[PDB]
Amino acid sequence: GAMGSMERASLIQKAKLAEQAERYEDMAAFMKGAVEKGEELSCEERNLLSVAYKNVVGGQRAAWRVLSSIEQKSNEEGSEEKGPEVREYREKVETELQGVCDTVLGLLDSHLIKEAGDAESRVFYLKMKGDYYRYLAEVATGDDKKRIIDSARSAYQEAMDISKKEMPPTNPIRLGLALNFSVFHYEIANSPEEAISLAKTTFDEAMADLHTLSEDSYKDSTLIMQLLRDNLTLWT
Amino acid sequence: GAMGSMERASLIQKAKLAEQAERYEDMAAFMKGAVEKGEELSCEERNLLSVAYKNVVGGQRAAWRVLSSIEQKSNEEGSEEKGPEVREYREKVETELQGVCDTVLGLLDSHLIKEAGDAESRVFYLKMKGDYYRYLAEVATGDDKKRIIDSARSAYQEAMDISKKEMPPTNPIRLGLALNFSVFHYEIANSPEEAISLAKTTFDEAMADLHTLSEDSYKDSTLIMQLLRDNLTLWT
Amino acid sequence: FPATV
Amino acid sequence: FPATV
Ligand SMILES: *CC(=O)NCC1CCN(C(=O)C2(Oc3ccc(Cl)cc3)CCCCC2)CC1
Ligand SMILES: *CC(=O)NCC1CCN(C(=O)C2(Oc3ccc(Cl)cc3)CCCCC2)CC1
Ligand SMILES: [Mg+2]
Ligand SMILES: [Mg+2]
Ligand SMILES: [Mg+2]
Ligand SMILES: [Mg+2]
Ligand SMILES: [Mg+2]
Ligand SMILES: [Mg+2]
Repeated sequence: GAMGSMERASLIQKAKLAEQAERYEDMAAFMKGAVEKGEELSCEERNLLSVAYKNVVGGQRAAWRVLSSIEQKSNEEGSEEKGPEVREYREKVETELQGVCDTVLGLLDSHLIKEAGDAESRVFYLKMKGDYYRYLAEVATGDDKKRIIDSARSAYQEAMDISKKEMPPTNPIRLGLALNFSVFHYEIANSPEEAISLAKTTFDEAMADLHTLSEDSYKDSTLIMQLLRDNLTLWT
Repeated sequence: GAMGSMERASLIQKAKLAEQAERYEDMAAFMKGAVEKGEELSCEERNLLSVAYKNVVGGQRAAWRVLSSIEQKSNEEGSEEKGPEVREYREKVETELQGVCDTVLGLLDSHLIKEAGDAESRVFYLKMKGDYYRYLAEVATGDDKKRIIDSARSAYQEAMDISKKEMPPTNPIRLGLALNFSVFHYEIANSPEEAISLAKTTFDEAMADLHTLSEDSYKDSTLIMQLLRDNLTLWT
Repeated sequence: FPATV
Repeated sequence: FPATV
């Protein structure tokens, strides 16, 4: 790997610089290098990893949606034939997106998840696993779509089970996991009722535990609670 | 080149899709492929080329400025030594920026400029030449900085001479050229008086010719005139 | 699109 | 930064 010659600490330093410069592809490449050093990641380092890839894949997903919409319009009655270019370019973006997802999943499988014993790290990585299978599901149309969806579901479910046993209902990782699994239910699994139930129960259980928190912890928990409320408002 | 097998028309189609998807690196690669087909570019196609590379280099310039500021801060009295990483990463971004500039300059030299006989095309390409030498100048610190600055100046000057002879004072290419050459004077050549004089004279000569224009031409000319005014306000 | 983190 | 086009 091109980052094999760079010190772990230098990769982490450069990932932080890349974030400040909004150079998310670089940030991701640095963090991939850091993971491949083989040591476990700290909380801060896990956040760098997630932020980098979230931003890279987020841009790819937005581009894919633009292109997919153009392609769908091209296949409506009365649309003039314009050749294979729209499909080709959507496929190009799609393939690059799938590559990024496969890269992230690969890091999780080799060997972040298996070495993660503390609840906070394990849930964090399993949420990522669910998320990147969800992004694969968004673009899947073939024989494997069901298995991809199930892979996302299974990862999210393992994370939910650990989070419920080991973390308070206000923990931001637990909250963000539930937010995302709820979106999985609504957008991927065709289960809007399950999505709405999960978001509501998560919100209400967090509300009940806010009294235990410091001002700073309260800030983080309430921010995610508002995202839950925002989705509920969208869906009801 | 990776685009050698793709039809010219398909490259142009995909550049337009890439623009809609805000995939400017792809857009630039498609347009580079289109230029390398060897045919002259239409006005629309010249615009695709310029937009693509403007956006790619614009992002690199913004990142470079973030990193350069961090680096400068690191070299102030009382700053803790943090190793070579900031310089290395700034150099990485810088090298990639220089590469993009060299790519654009290469397209202009082989063979867009020499085949451009109409004033509108020739001035457009010579403005680009000035612009990409200006971006090289922004990051230049060595033995060649003077020659890079002079290359920018020479390209801009040739474009100004043609534009003054061949185009009306409201022509958007003429206006944009003058805007950019004025910025060259202010930011690169340490000639703020020349910058201010050029912007003022360009603005006033355009104002005097607005009466000749249709509503649609008026819109474009006045937009750039406002940019001239904005710079003048910044500088005075 | 709904919110995720 | 000043305006360019
Ligand atoms: C190492 C660690 O504990 N990382 C998790 C924190 C959680 C809080 N946070 C955030 O940026 C916000 O919430 C989440 C981000 C990512 C996840 Cl997986 C869950 C929550 C972002 C949304 C608004 C609240 C704060 C920093 C990383
Ligand atoms: C082929 C051709 O004539 N291209 C030039 C036009 C000029 C107008 N324009 C613009 O997008 C705006 O102005 C310029 C853009 C690029 C240049 Cl080189 C000059 C002017 C953008 C700024 C506000 C007015 C319109 C389309 C391309
Ligand atoms: Mg070491
Ligand atoms: Mg495909
Ligand atoms: Mg349940
Ligand atoms: Mg052909
Ligand atoms: Mg250098
Ligand atoms: Mg003069």
